[PDB]
Amino acid sequence: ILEANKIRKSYGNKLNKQEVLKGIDIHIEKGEFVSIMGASGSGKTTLLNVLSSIDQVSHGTIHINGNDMTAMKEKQLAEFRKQHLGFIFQDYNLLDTLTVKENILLPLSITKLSKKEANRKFEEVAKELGIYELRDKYPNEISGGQKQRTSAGRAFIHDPSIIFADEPTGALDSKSASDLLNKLSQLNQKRNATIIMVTHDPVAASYCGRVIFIKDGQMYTQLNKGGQDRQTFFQDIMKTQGVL
Amino acid sequence: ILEANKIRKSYGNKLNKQEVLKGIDIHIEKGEFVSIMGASGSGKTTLLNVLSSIDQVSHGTIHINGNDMTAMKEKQLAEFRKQHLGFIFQDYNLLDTLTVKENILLPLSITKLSKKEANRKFEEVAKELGIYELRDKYPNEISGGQKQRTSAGRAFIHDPSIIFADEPTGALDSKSASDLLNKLSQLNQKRNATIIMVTHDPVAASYCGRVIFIKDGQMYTQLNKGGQDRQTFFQDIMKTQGVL
Amino acid sequence: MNINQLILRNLKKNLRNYYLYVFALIFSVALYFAFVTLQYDPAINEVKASIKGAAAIKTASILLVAVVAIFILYANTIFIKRRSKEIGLFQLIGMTKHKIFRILSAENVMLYFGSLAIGVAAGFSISKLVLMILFKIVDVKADAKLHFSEQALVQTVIVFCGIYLLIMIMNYTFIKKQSILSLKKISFFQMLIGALGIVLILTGYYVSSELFGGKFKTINELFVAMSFILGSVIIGTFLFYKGSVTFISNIIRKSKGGYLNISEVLSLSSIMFRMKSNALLLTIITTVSALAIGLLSLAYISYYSSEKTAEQNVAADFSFMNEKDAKLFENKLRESNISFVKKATPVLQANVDIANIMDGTPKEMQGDPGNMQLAVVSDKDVKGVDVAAGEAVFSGYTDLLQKIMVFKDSGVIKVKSKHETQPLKYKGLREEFLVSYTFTSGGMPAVIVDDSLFKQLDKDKDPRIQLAQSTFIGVNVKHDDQMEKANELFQQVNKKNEHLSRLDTSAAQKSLFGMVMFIVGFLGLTFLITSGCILYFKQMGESEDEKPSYTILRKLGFTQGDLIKGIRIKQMYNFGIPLVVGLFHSYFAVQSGWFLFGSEVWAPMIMVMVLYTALYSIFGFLSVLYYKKVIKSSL
Amino acid sequence: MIKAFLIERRSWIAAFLFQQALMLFIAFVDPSISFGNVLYMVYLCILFFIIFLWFRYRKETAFYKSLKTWENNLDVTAINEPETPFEAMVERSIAGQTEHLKQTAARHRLALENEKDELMAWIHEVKTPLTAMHLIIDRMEEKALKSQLSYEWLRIHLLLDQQLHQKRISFIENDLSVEFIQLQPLIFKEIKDLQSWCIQKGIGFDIQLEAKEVLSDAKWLAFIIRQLLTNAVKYSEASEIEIKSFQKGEQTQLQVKDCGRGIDPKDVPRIFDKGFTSTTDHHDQASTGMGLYLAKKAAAPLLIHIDVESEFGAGTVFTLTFPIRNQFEHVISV
Amino acid sequence: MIKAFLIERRSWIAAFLFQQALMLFIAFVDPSISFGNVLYMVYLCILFFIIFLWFRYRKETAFYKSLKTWENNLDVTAINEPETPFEAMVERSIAGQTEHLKQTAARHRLALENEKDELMAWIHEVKTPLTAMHLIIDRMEEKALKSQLSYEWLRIHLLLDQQLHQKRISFIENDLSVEFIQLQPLIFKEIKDLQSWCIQKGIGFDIQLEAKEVLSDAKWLAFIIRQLLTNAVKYSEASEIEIKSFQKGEQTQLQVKDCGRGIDPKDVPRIFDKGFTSTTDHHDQASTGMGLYLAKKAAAPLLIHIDVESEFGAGTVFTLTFPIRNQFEHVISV
Ligand SMILES: CCCCCCCC/C=C\CCCCCCCC(=O)O[C@H](COC(=O)CCCCCCCCCCCCCCC)COP(=O)(O)OCCN
Ligand SMILES: CCCCCCCC/C=C\CCCCCCCC(=O)O[C@H](COC(=O)CCCCCCCCCCCCCCC)COP(=O)(O)OCCN
Ligand SMILES: CCCCCCCC/C=C\CCCCCCCC(=O)O
Ligand SMILES: CCCCCCCCCCCCCCCC(=O)O
Repeated sequence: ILEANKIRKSYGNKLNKQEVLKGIDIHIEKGEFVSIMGASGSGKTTLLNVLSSIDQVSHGTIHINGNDMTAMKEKQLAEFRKQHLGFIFQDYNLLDTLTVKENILLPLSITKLSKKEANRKFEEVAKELGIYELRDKYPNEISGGQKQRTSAGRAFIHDPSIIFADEPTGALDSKSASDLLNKLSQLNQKRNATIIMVTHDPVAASYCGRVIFIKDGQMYTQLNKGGQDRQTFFQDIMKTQGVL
Repeated sequence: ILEANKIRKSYGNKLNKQEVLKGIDIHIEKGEFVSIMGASGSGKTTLLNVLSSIDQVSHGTIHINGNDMTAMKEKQLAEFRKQHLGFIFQDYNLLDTLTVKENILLPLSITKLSKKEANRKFEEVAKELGIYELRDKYPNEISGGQKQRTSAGRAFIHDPSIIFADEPTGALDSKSASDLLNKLSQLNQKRNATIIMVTHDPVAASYCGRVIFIKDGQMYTQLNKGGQDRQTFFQDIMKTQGVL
Repeated sequence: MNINQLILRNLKKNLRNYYLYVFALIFSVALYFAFVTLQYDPAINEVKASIKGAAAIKTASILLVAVVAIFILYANTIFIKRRSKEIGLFQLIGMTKHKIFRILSAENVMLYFGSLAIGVAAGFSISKLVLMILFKIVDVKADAKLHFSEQALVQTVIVFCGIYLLIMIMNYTFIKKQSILSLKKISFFQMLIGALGIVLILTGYYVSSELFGGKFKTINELFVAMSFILGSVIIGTFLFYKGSVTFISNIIRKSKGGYLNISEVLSLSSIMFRMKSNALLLTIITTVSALAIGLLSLAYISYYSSEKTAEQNVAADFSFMNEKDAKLFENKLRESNISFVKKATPVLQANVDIANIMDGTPKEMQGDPGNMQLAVVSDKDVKGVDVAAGEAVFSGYTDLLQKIMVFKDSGVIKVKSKHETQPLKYKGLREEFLVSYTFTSGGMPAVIVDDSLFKQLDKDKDPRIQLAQSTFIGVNVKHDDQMEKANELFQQVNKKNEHLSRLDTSAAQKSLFGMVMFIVGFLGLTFLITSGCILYFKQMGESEDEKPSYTILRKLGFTQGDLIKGIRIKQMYNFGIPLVVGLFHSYFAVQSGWFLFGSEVWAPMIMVMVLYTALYSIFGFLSVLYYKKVIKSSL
Repeated sequence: MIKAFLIERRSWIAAFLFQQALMLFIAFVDPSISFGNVLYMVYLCILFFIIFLWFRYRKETAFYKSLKTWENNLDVTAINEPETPFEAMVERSIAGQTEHLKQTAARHRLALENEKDELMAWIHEVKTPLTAMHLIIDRMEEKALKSQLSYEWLRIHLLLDQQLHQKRISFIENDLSVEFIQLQPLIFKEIKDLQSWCIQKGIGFDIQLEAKEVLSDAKWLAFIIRQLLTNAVKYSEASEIEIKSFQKGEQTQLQVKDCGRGIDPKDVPRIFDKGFTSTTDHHDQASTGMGLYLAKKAAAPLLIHIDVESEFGAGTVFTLTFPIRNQFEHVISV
Repeated sequence: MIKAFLIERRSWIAAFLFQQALMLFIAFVDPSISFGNVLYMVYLCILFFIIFLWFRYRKETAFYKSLKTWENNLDVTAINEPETPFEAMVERSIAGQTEHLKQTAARHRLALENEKDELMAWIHEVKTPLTAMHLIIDRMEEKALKSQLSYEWLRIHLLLDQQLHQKRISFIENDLSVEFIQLQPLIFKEIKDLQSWCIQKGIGFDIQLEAKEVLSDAKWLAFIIRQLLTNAVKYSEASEIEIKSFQKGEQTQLQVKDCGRGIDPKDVPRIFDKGFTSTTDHHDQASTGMGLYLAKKAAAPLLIHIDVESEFGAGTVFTLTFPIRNQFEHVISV
């Protein structure tokens, strides 16, 4: 579903150039829960930015759903960004003058889906992340664990192609993180929707199927898991990290 | 540097009187990063008021750099705080009509020192923090993170001893907050200067070296870290806040 | 660094941001200069009417300076409050308070005095135009000249210096006391208070729609009604801003579910929450705009009907009381080469009773129903109707009477003679007057009786209430021609101003109401400008408080076009509510008592309201620009 | 685009209309100024303003339109001559950019031929010891070792000459000439050059020549002869290569025929492609495959039609259709 | 810039001033209109027009001032955001030109990379027949001709190895590796590579290794020592080379002392320059001279300092000053 071919990007201030991509090439098929991790000073966050449309590419080719966007006009590029490509941010990005239902129905208001269809779709989404009991609650009354699930429920409402999650489980305890990832993985299982996630918590990355170890703009192979127990893959990624 | 002994804040407005402060003892030394975090309604801002001499102190014996602050008039206290302390606010205070360099150099433009060494100090501080390319710009074409970094650098230029600081992360997103905390922790090692943050989110205080918990006053229950990994320590901080 | 360049950069930044403040200062200084110059201009003595002439211009000046002073004081107390951060920072750096006062008060004495110097120099250019505008309305033929009138220069310098002293005193207190170095569900109460506003607004309207009706018919039972209506409507407005906006908006929000557009999230997230914070301001704006529109509309309505009421108060082009004066005027006209159609008609005055014909209430007496004074004329004199015995026909319309005195169809009319009473019946009501108002008392019509009964009425001659002159000698004129020589002949005929002319009773009313309408129009313009500036200066803070919201909304893909498209409707709602409430107040103020003034409405009132709205919408149009400038820089 | 011009000057038309309104108002108020005359003057001035507006638009919207035509058009000089000082700035900016781009292109190409010339110098430096290698090879006695060394010498020597020709074809356009050639001595010398090849592999030759004169450049068709001969030689083994050169019509045809494996019919159209190599036998992988592509590249300017008639399992027949002699009159005349 | 604005809008500032003059002429002869009462209209209109021009000038002459300030030096984004249609057309033109220039630069870079890759393919394709050459050669029994072909093969090998070292030093920067190496196997391999040539020149080797470990890269230091040894040997004839390596303090020091002609003291500091050729002996023309330049440019990442103490007519003492091991702590750890 994703096709990248030697995409270039150099961070510079018009006088000194600091290259950070060094020959990447990634292929993704539909319905895989891929994870990207490795180091701290590497360009994995810049990788996640450049795979989406937020950052313009120096030299390369990007094919999403067959369509091409490397040579694409700005207005239609923003359009394409709007009708696909759900996002999950590090920060909540909730509006405090709207309730939960209003917050996760706001982006759907442009497409003009009447009332019955939009209300039914909100019920269908919010019954499955366990927030249907908070239909009329302002954000500043509920715990920090539930607001991330609200943001995810907002991102999974118009059924896009790719979900570009950026470290969701960053400020949570064990219970909230475990619940959020269990719900996210079940949601991925039920509906065919690829999820691309950049994470640092190895237990969080344990739920994934394919792991890409970006190391200074290099592939450095990629684990593939398979049909094994969660703890076996967890210890495998432990020893792989210990290698680094 | 601060040896607090029975810190009490006077109250008694109209008829109702609340014992927000009932005697608090704090023992710190140079080269620390001690931080205090409590709950809403505990008067943490009142802790800033009693410790930073923003308002009139009521009770408590505190000595600053071996000097007691209860044995001088208002003007002497004012000169002492202006020549011996430093502050960072939650909302950055930058005059729109000036430049970044002039903003950072304004506090030193009243004592009438030589221009050369002042320029040297600004060069050093800007090079260390990382805004030196933004030397001849106005604060209306740089993002919030750069403005908060400028405000942080303003309090590091007049050679202070203790950097009091409110929560320098309330109005910032995740990346900028992480970058600012990283830079402050890095700068704490280069020169000896005690920072006593007063935050509300455990993420900011997880970078510290000591945590002090208060719920209505004398409660202590302080943590120590010692040899943690900043992740187990973060989970321990937040779980201890939750159980309390 | 050096202080001076900091001061100068601050002054440029202020001058760019507040340009409506400077425009209002220049406009106000210009108008004060113009009125004080026009007060001392000797040609102001040509305006002849009951009002003293140049004693109304002084009242206009006194009233104008109060509005200007209030606007200035309030604007500066808004301005200072937005510099609390900078005061706190300068106090924290170490520099004292008598060093901050000399920074933030040495860049207003430049802006204020520069605009004051521009205002005097641009008030010398407009005075002749103002004077000619005045002369055109009152219809005088004179010459306007361009002169400086160095009294108005002094009288402006002194006034605006005093107001500036007051501003400095008000700033010092805020700087001194701010030395601290300090860097949602509706309830039951806000439901009762919300309904009480709507209930109290309409009670005033309903009591107003009766007023001069079947009740309150007493000289001392009227002030109570007026006080009740004013108090009710004002209190209803104030409580309508503090609670009835929240009520309606809350209903509208919690009747849509959660499916909101961007227009509604931009509108209803601020109209519910910040409109209530300004309730002692929008109240004043709405009520005072209502006063301006209503007073101007009434003054204008009393201006067209001057010619009609002058033609009605005197039936003929000249009305005469003495035979010798009439004969000498006719002798003068004889060599005037003007043929005058003289007619005469005796008048008999008696009393009757038509209390049966009243369809209203017995409280509408206006005197004794059986002993009220009327004027009786013969049928041979009237050349338009030929009544018979036992029939009476009323003459004239007198629009005031139709709204107070209600007349039914034919009944029985009793004539109270000395020893007899011949019953008659009411046939119909005419519309053309026959007798000047001196004979027919206030506005009582004239009856028509048969000549046969006239031969008995003139034989009776009840000598109890008869007037001094029971004759209507009144001279007419030839076709429409040069009548000014005839008029001046008339004024040289009479030296005791005891003779009435059609051309002179239609000039005093025109002059008086033209002067009133001129003054009221200029004060209304000044208030419009100042109110627009004040309402503009608060949207600035409202916009800067929603800067974070724009940033968050722009990470979800929304582009600047949609944000500005929502801001347009938000500004429409923010600027249209006070105007609509004011327009409703003004319409219900004009319609209650227009008949007391003239006989024409909906011609003047529509154009007055259109002018007000068209000149008021500019300030609403000018705020979307500031919202755009804020939106762009919140990436 | 009239809408664009009108939205350009929407601030001057408003000023003119405000002037008209003020001039009428101050005339209506006065009792000395007659209203009718001023009204008539306004009527006759609003009519002339329309004509002025039309003329100004027609003159004014041309320079920007021309450059907007140029923004994607092939020609570059389509921009008009600026007249007003607000067009000199735009012209100067665009002139600066269009000079800078050409400077950059010139510098890049210059560096290119610089590195190519360095490569050629190194290549000739490499050539000289191989002439030394030939003198040493010619100074040997043992038959088998000398034969093997000569075989390998021929392999590396044909490879280096192939590289020489494929870098000279980069500027072939600057090295064009026409000369008369004798074919039999050159053919005999080339056959004697490959003596070790035929001694080791036992390849025979049948000579049947009817045409002797051709009209083209010496070196270029000479290397064409080498490349075709080497192709046939490497694609044949232990076969009598029957060379047939006859004047078929007015065009000389160097029809070479061999009794070797030939070329597969599916790959016959693809022999002239760039980098094409035969996959039937593993011995053809050592061949670069550039020879046929460069031969096709250098044959088109010389009007030599390479008619290929290759049969798999029997041999490959290359028909070198030389250009007509009369067709060179235009080239010689010009 | 006031002059530019007053000359650009030449006709609009006269299309207004014609009307005041027309009114002041029609109000001079017609008796129904006065003069001192039309001077007022003229005065008010002039005031409005003057203020309108002042407020128009600043808003109109801003984009072009920005364009002039940017020019073509730097800050390509310095131009202000367009507001009017004509500015939008200019902005589209500028953006199109810049985009086209970027495309041309990228295509030039890709073409250069393709050329370098093709050169890589060719050099490998000519390296392999050299291995075939070696395997075929290593079978004879003669001595003099064997040695002859041997060292000419060796010089071909060294020139090809030089071109390979050039291509790899084109991107050496991304192939750093620091670890302990044993100098004795490297020296033995270098001597073995020169066994036949040293025997021909009759120069022995005296190896004394007091130091054991060095901390640098293998291949670049190996080739540097290789070319230094070749230069030293070709500076000598039938002389014994004194190779002494001793651990002077904390650093390894390799001294190669020879008894040949040496280097002139004036030319001792100038041996590392570009394109140095010795005209004293005609046999020195075979030396490329670029090997020393590439060795000295590749010594900077290796931090190895080359010390030379050569006297003409006495010999050359090539000394290598290996950096201290402690100096590599800031490199290996970071
Ligand atoms: C009775 C006598 C009546 C006379 C009335 C005439 C008074 C009107 C005159 C002058 C207004 C004085 C205050 C405005 C001048 C200050 C504005 C200024 O200088 O700011 C400059 C820009 O000015 C502006 O932004 C405002 C542009 C409009 C000018 C003011 C318009 C005046 C009339 C509009 C008011 C409408 C209300 C009318 C209601 C009836 C600098 O801004 P910049 O963003 O830095 O751009 C720089 C260009 N590269
Ligand atoms: C609250 C509403 C705010 C509106 C403010 C608009 C201007 C306020 C000023 C003056 C009020 C004028 C009264 C309204 C209309 C009066 C109607 C009237 O007088 O009738 C006729 C109208 O003629 C006039 O009086 C001219 C009235 C023009 C009023 C001035 C309008 C613009 C005022 C702006 C001047 C000051 C600002 C200076 C800035 C450049 C006169 O009699 P006639 O039927 O033409 O016959 C004469 C001989 N044949
Ligand atoms: C009450 C009358 C108001 C008009 C006053 C006339 C005096 C001239 C005032 C200045 C005009 C300045 C407007 C120029 C800004 C841009 C013009 C536009 O966009 O239309
Ligand atoms: C009676 C005539 C009324 C005329 C009303 C319009 C006056 C001109 C309005 C334009 C001036 C302000 C627009 C630009 C301001 C800005 O962008 O800063």
